[PDB]
Formats: sequence, C-alpha cells, structure tokens
Amino acid sequence: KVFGRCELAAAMKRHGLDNYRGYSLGNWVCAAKFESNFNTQATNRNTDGSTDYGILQINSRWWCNDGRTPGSRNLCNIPCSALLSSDITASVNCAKKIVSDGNGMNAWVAWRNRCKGTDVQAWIRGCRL
Ligand SMILES: [Cl-]
Ligand SMILES: [Cl-]
Ligand SMILES: [Cl-]
Ligand SMILES: [Cl-]
Ligand code: NA
Repeated sequence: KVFGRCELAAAMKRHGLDNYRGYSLGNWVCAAKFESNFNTQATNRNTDGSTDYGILQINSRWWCNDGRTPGSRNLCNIPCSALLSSDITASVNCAKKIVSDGNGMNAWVAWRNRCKGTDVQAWIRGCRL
C-alpha cells in the first residue's frame, strides 16, 4: 500500500508513534516519506547482504528474519515480510523497539539526513488527528 501523508500520520498515531520516545509524529511521517516514499512494499538491499523492509525500511541485520541474512538477529521476532503489509502494525511495533535501542531515530538514515533538525510538524499539517 502507498499511503497518503495524512493517512499514514493517522495510522502511525493510532499505533502509538506520536511522541514515542519523544519523537513527535511528524518525525515518523517524515522518516517514512524518505525511507519508502510511504510504500509499505518497499525493499532495498544493503551492501552487507541485509535488506530493508517496509514503510520504515527496517533492516534484516538486526530486526526481522528474511532467511537470507546470515548471522543476523530478529529482535522484533517477525518475518521481514510482515513489515511489507498494508497494515503497518508490525512495522510500528518494530520501530518502537528500534528507537528504544540507544540510538533513537538516528537508526533511520533518511530521518537523520532529511528530517532531523527540520520542521517536521510540516508532515502532519492539515491532517485530522
Ligand atoms: Cl510533529
Ligand atoms: Cl521468521
Ligand atoms: Cl495500519
Ligand atoms: Cl532519543
Ligand atoms: Na535477521
């Protein structure tokens, strides 16, 4: 599913991301826009042989099992395919784990490079929340 911006904002809000670890909902919508272009189906292979999955481009090195990243972890206890569903529950739950892991939203390269320190409330402008 390719979410709309406010559609995704609503879904992320209902699933508990707004202010989660102190990151306002705009940070999450911004990260999703630049990670996946709001596309739950997005996959992107990494040099190390892991892959990033879903709206928030969660990596198989640590977080989900894809069956082809040897010596990786599955800290979210999910198949990576779970992160590709139109239903973002798995992605959000896994994102909560990631952002709790010491490194905050710096875990997402697109958030660090395109959202951190910017006016992220813009991403939830106009939405009925
Ligand atoms: Cl915000
Ligand atoms: Cl699995
Ligand atoms: Cl959803
Ligand atoms: Cl933090
Ligand atoms: Na893994």
